[PDB]
Amino acid sequence: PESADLRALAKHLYDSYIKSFPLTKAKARAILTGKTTDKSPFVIYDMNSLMMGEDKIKFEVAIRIFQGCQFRSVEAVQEITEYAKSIPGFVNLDLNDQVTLLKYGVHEIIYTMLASLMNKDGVLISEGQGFMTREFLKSLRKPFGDFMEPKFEFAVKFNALELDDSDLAIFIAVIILSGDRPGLLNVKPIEDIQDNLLQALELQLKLNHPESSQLFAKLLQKMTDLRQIVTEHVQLLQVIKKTETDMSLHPLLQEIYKDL
Amino acid sequence: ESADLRALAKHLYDSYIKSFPLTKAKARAILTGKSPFVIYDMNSLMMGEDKIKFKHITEVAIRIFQGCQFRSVEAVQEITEYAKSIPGFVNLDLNDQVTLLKYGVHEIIYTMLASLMNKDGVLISEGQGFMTREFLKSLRKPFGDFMEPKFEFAVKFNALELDDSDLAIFIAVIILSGDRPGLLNVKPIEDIQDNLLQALELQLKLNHPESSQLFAKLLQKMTDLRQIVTEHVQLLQVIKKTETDMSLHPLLQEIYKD
Ligand SMILES: O=S(=O)(Nc1cc(Cl)c(Oc2cnc3ccccc3c2)c(Cl)c1)c1cc(F)c(Br)cc1F
Ligand SMILES: O=S(=O)(Nc1cc(Cl)c(Oc2cnc3ccccc3c2)c(Cl)c1)c1cc(F)c(Br)cc1F
Repeated sequence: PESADLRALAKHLYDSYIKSFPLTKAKARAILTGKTTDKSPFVIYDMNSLMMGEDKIKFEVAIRIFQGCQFRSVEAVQEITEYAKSIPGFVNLDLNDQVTLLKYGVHEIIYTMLASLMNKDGVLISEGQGFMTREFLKSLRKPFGDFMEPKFEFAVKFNALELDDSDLAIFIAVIILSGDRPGLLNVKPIEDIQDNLLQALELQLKLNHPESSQLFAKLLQKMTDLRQIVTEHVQLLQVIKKTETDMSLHPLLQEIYKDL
Repeated sequence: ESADLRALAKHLYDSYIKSFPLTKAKARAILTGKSPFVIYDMNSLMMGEDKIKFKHITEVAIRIFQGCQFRSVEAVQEITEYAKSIPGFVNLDLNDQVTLLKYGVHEIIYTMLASLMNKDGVLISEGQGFMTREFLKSLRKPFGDFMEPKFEFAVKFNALELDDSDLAIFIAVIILSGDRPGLLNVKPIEDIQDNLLQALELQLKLNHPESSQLFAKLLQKMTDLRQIVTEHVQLLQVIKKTETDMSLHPLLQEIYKD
């Protein structure tokens, strides 16, 4: 059928998702649901546990954390780029559009996938070896303590959809191939790819979550919260560049930030 | 067991046809008879960009190099899809799948590039273009040194007169190499390659029965490929002391491995 092609596209993206992202939601949930003994994380909830964490978990304060996010976000950009090239049709696009799709897509994907590593109490860090609590992060001096709470508020609502990795692989593919990004040269080929991806996502959610009514529509409506959080995130960054003139940002990230 | 070798051969040929747009058959038609814009000097290349719409347009030697980056990245995705059709490949360890492609795309890129080359140049852009061998080696160092070893290999490789049905199995043999570093389960890889080698052997005896030991000679070319690729990557390390734009887009840098 035409839907056999949609299933092959879904399988293809899931395969590439596993190869590109080392820490899946399936692994994050096994670590968080306290399943076992070999996978349990060390919990950073204050400065001493944080001090004992660097000893044990292997990776001022608040600025030590902030540059940790920078470095992991840079690694995430790398992983998202590799995944993007696997999306059929992406690498055949105008190279300026490729750059543009990655530039405006990376932050929406980072905090989509970060939700996989969060519960209401905190977030897994450092390949899941560590867990940082929501309270300790909200306790960081301003304005660093303002970074995390919106993500937690989004993650709780996003995670109630109970998507698995196979669902997420298509959803991230849809996000990358967004024809409404500023400065795109040929919007139509991008939209034709997203059309096929949206078709693939719809069949996937309906087959994977048959009792979940209108999950497709509810997933698409999550973009409002996604884009609101990116907007707040970049404003937070601008406050940092002014009060924190003695702290460098990463060039890959600064070029992504340009005109955000 | 001979029917399943031929079944395997036909399956790979069909998959190769679907995965790679410009086949050797059509490339050879364009290079002889039954027409490409030719790029022979600085002026013709500037005209060719206003002619053929290059999707990578954002020094001339660097602009050609960036074009090779763009097309190589496209070919990785074509080769990846072709690898998925090889019986047994997807059932392999996911990390081994990734390792085979990562260390194998370069050998395949220059195997298939031979299809688009003769002693005088190389087809580009689905055949809409053609870049002369003279112009490419006229490029300033070290960019003028990338392609000459490829032409030398290609003139020899093409003298074997392989067709797409031959090359389909040959490329499959290259992907399923058990000697790539970092593999975790070598047994089923070489198990599949030995099965592809039997199919390649029978294919060449049926399709070139007058070509004595063509099978052995094809295998000898695979070591010529290894040398091409080792020399190629060593040259693109020297590049990161020439094409080093201290003000380059990091996202472009992120895209351009492969
Ligand atoms: O929520 S953020 O908006 N972004 C965010 C980005 C990533 Cl990649 C991230 O993941 C990691 C992973 N490993 C880590 C290892 C060591 C230290 C921190 C890590 C963070 C997390 Cl937990 C948060 C945000 C939280 C803040 F606490 C600070 Br300070 C700034 C900051 F940007
Ligand atoms: O021979 S190479 O070793 N690699 C190589 C790789 C591919 Cl995919 C290739 O095919 C194309 C196809 N379309 C193109 C369109 C525009 C511009 C270049 C294209 C190259 C070719 Cl002609 C060469 C090599 C040749 C050099 F001229 C330069 Br500068 C560096 C370089 F790596």
